[PDB]
Amino acid sequence: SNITYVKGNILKPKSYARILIASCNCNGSWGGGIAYQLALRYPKAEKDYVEVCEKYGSNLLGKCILLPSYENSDLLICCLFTSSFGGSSHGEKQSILNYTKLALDKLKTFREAIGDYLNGHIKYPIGEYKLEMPQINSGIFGVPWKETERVLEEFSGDMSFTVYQL
Ligand SMILES: Nc1ncnc2c1ncn2[C@@H]1O[C@H](COP(=O)(O)OP(=O)(O)OC[C@H]2O[C@@H](O)[C@H](O)[C@@H]2O)[C@@H](O)[C@H]1O
Repeated sequence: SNITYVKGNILKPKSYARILIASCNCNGSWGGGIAYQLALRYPKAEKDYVEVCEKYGSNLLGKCILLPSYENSDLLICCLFTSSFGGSSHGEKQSILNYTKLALDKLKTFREAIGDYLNGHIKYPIGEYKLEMPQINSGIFGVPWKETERVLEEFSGDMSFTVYQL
């Protein structure tokens, strides 16, 4: 309903401004999967993510932070902090799903009005960015996509997402 599915790689450039939403661990490790791709392409955004993880660590769970990509003023990154650790040590499915909802709720709040690193780098009003994501939680975090999709659909009327499927 509020989700629009598209086929392809989310990192292929888009002419419109957007926020790339990615589910993250709190341990400062963009180590694998799509996070690693973000670390290679946007290393200054990675440095911000590591800095926040080092300052607050696992107390970030259920929050999100918005980061400039730095390389493209039409691209921001939204980290959803949904697991203390990445890889095999990631959290249990229900924990990740609850943190995914709470973090998406901070994003919705911020768009209606998390943004410390956007100072001086935000090109447009934060509401003008389209919300896009891969199938978050369904790779390294092991959560069936249908269960995340329901979480997304709870924000019907408040937020719309474009979800990329390879
Ligand atoms: N450019 C890409 N474009 C579109 N979809 C992609 C892309 N890369 C991966 N995907 C899809 O998105 C799914 C989720 O990617 P993951 O990186 O495995 O993310 P997630 O399941 O949310 O686990 C997050 C964990 O892994 C790291 O990304 C992060 O550090 C965190 O610890 C993958 O299974 C994959 O199918």
